[PDB]
Amino acid sequence: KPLEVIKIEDGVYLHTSFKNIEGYGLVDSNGLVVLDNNQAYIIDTPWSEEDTKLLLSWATDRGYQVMASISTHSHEDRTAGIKLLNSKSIPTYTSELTKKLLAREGKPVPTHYFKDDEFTLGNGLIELYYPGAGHTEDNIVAWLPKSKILFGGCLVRSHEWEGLGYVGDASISSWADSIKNIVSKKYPIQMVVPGHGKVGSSDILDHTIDLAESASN
Repeated sequence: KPLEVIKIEDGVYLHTSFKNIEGYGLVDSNGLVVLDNNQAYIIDTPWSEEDTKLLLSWATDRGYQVMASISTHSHEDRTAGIKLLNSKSIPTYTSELTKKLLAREGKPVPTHYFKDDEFTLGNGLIELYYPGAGHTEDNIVAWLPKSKILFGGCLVRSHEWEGLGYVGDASISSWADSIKNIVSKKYPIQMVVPGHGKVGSSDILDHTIDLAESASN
């Protein structure tokens, strides 16, 4: 079941890839493509090399030049495409921590990484922030100031979920404070895109804090 790419605001597309788990069924994973004229930036690669190449043809068939990708945590749902993008001399970015985790697990690493808790791509198009551990030790978020989209990735949970889900790599203790760190940025959020499931509003944030503060005890 192939990549889907759908418009969700001007110059912002939601890309969704799928995995068929034999005995369970189909799960999905979300990234974004962000356009600035004919320059494209990918937030999270698709979940396979094959879906990443489709995403690459989606962009190049439209006359876009993919300038970069940024992966929001070290796991394969967000990094499967890094080797392929590296093979094509499109710059790949992660936090320094995400880069070091990939290296430790023997995985291809990005060609670029940022050291602070804050980083920007596309001359202000994408603002990246490390709010603290949550779903994973290294999860970051992306704020899109024009469209007022917050890409929360796996650090936020859609309303389809009455539970935080997998927590093996989680800091359950710290996951609520990391969200409150995002709230303190005081972003004018109109939409929140989760790593899995449906797009919602800023409400997705309080909703995740609750699944979190709940699980704390």
